[PDB]
Amino acid sequence: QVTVTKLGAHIGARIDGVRVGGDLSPATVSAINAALLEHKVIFFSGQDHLDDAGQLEFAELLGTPTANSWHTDVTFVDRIPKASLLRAVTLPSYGGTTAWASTEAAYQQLPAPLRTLADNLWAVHTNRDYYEVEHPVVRVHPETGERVLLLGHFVKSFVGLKDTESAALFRLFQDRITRLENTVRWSWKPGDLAIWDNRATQHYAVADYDDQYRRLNRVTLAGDIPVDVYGERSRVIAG
Amino acid sequence: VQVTVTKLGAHIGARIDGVRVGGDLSPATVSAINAALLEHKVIFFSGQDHLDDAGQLEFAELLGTPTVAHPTLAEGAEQLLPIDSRYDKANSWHTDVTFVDRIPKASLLRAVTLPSYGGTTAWASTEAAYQQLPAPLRTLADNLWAVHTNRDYYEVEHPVVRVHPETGERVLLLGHFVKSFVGLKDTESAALFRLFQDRITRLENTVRWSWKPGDLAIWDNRATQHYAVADYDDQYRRLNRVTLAGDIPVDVYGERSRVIAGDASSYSPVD
Amino acid sequence: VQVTVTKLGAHIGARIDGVRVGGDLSPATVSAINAALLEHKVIFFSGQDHLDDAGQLEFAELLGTPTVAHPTLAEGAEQLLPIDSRYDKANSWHTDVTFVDRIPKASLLRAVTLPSYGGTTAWASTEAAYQQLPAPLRTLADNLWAVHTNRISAEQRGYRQRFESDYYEVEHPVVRVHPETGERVLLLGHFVKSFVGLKDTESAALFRLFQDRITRLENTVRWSWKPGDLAIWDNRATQHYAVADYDDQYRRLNRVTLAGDIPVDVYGERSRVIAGDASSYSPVD
Amino acid sequence: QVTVTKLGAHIGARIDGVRVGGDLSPATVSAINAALLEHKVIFFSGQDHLDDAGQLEFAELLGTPTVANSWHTDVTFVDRIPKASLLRAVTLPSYGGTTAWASTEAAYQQLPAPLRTLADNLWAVHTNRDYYEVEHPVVRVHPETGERVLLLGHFVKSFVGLKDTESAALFRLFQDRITRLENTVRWSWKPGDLAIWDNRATQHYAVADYDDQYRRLNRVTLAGDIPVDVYGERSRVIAGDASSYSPV
Ligand SMILES: [Fe+3]
Ligand SMILES: [Fe+3]
Ligand SMILES: [Fe+3]
Ligand SMILES: [Fe+3]
Repeated sequence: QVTVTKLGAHIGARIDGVRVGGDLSPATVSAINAALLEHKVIFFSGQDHLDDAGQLEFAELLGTPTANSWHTDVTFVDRIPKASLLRAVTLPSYGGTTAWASTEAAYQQLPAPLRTLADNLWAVHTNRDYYEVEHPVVRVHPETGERVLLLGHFVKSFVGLKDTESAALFRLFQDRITRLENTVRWSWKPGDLAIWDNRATQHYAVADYDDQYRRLNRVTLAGDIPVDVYGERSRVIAG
Repeated sequence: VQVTVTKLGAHIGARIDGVRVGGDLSPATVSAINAALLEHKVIFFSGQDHLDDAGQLEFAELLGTPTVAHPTLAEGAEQLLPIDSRYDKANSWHTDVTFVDRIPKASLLRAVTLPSYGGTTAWASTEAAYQQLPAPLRTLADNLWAVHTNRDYYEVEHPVVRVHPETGERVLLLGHFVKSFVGLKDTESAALFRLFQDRITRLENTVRWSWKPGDLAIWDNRATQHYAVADYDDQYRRLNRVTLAGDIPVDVYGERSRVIAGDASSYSPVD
Repeated sequence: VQVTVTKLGAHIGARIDGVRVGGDLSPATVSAINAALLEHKVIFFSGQDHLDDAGQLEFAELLGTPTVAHPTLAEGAEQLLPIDSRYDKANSWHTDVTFVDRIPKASLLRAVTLPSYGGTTAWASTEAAYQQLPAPLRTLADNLWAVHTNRISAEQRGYRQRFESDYYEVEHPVVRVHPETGERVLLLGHFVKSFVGLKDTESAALFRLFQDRITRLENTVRWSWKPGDLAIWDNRATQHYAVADYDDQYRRLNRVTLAGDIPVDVYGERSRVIAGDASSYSPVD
Repeated sequence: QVTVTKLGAHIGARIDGVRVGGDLSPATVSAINAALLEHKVIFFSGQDHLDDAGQLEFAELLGTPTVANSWHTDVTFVDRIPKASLLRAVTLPSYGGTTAWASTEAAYQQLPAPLRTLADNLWAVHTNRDYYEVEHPVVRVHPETGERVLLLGHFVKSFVGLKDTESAALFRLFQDRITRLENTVRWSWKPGDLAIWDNRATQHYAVADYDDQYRRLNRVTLAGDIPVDVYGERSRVIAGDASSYSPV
């Protein structure tokens, strides 16, 4: 029995009733997957039994296993990872929250002229072992069919635009993505595990714990190559 | 009467020579002047020493229907507007009277009293600026609408891109009467306004004129903005303006401007 | 009665435990609460199931002088302000009532009725944001002044007519010296119309620049409300933001506000009232 | 007899009455120099006799000769920013090809006090991306006039100690004030024209409004000194060596 409890209007849900591990039924896995897609980031609590091997075994059921700043993970490659699982190991006595934003909700909220702009824009993403890729600013989510924004801090520029225009448009879209209403902010506790849809989110690791020691363990799941609204795929420039 | 046109810059501006400007010009001469205006956006006549207010107005009559001087600034029904340095310096990029539906199509401005230095006027081509837009920004402009106001309160929603009724060319319609873009947050209106205005006022899309006695400028207010430079300190400066009635902007899909407040019937007819 | 303070983040936020909040607390307890408030900027009490409007007000009385609810929104002379979702949602970064000279020093906000999801509130430290400024931007902030002013359904129009019934305009320094801590703090937020002596385009750019630094997630704490929760914040060293992420669900909190003093800039100059009179709203603390 | 005719309130003057060349009196040279410092860019006309050698001989009297559709000050990526340039028309397009200048002195005076002080305390990284990188003050004290002037333009990569987003916003704010039309003069070149500008108190912009018609002007540049800020601190070279370009 997988119960899903919404945390906010546009993003975030708690999951309850699941002892997380590699031995879950297909019904349970696909209910977890359904929640992930709908809510964008989901949180399990009380997973005291869970270790690295268990986290990995669990990850294997959801896909194929593989920063004080707003970003989507590893967008400087063509095959942007679809999701990540993050488990608390050692937490500071204060701070160390993480925030997520819905790039789906942000798109839906765009007025028509700005939607169409986003639909037609392409962005150069890089890691500066050099990677450079041109991604559409709007990609069609391969599992939900929903249109979602693809931006974040690996964006160097928008194709065909002056740098001053890239800066202004990037800020305009980012402002809409990171509006507090499109975000959820999680306070980590021991036994917590978060899973997010990296195709429909950005996130931000808040450095508000003064460099107290903090360890979480991440498993990342392979994704596909973004397709734009007209069927065009991302173009790898380097890497 | 030969009307010779000399280009001043790639995208905007021409001098006109060979015409004693007045109300007694042939249709061939008038339509050659009109053709130059549309192609070059602002045109300049010089040495018009004989020209007075009545002559300027008689000449204006041949190119269109003179407007009341201004919707709100006119003392009565007079067709001449004083551009007098004691009352204002329009030190800001704009298209004339865009807060009404019937944006005037053109203005004629004649030098009367000039400062010993400064007092230039600049014009920008809102046609060239559009052509220069990369495709995603063109389409954005094509789909944006702007609220223009004069704060007799006037408020009108115009398309950011209008199709020029005589040339068929697409041209930007912005300038300082824009309060906001319809449906957008104010921060987004500010950023996009600056983006488009930056492209309009790029020096390459502008011509800047040094006024001399006997000069007369005519500009296509559907395809330009202009700016009166206040670089003459406190010197007295007077030019006389006649404005010609225009039509209601139509966007790229055939939609017309939407009046929210005010009534311009008294200011001018629809041309 | 032990008052235990638990930090929530590096630059802002603490939980308070061990206090049954009310009007009958010892001076030691009150001053320990006050000390936590100044250090942590916003503090949170939980499990205050016994607490009602009268109790909240009795408690507020120990920490300062309650104001009239609001300069313009108050029906009369009542000290409680409804934060009611039918009338308004303050989905915007601000410091309370900065359009008067006597900016209230603090507010107490108690949960009454909560949505099943969302409805979080965030606070930012305008103290930490100042400390984090590089020297040239500090000196800029030190020398800037800002003009603050107060300018669908019937409930919503009422709210807005009432809010603006009288006009208020005041020039405040962008940096004020905190009268209890001595710390320099930014004073901005959404009542700012412009910066004195600057072009509007420059006011917009500088406002965004400073606000960006204030609202950086690192300088914020975001609270999930539960029944029995009560928040108290230092309105001299914060801004806050009511997040509208609960769709059309009903949400009510009750606010009591405490009288503050007139901001002084870094050179000893005080705020200059241009319009409005706040004598009726509150005294100067 | 050197007559100076103002072109605008804050910048620009025509010079008349001088056959420009290497054989001018000290009185004439220093009157030309005085006009340059006051007006920031000055224009001679009708100099049909003037050739490259003559332009250079004339330049020699005003300093030590050294040996862009975008607002800039020349060669600010070195410590020894050249003090001035002389530009003579050789071959002009039939239309367009204007040049504009802006006064970085007037722009400073016009700043409200808080923004002045900001400018007084800001430093900028200038580069040419032979890689050159130098940190210059945003406000320098002009060594001949004593007037404070802004030092920005398109070689600025960033402001020292600031986030890039802040550098972009402040750069645009100051540049907006510099290039305000009121602080500029725009010159229409004619054969026989020669312009001289004070590169310590200006920026300029070559307008590309002649569609790639052929256009030639000849430039001679005069060696300058190292900027000093409002507190006596000098520019800090991070990379490159300008000894070969010019002396101080
Ligand atoms: Fe990450
Ligand atoms: Fe005008
Ligand atoms: Fe509030
Ligand atoms: Fe140059």
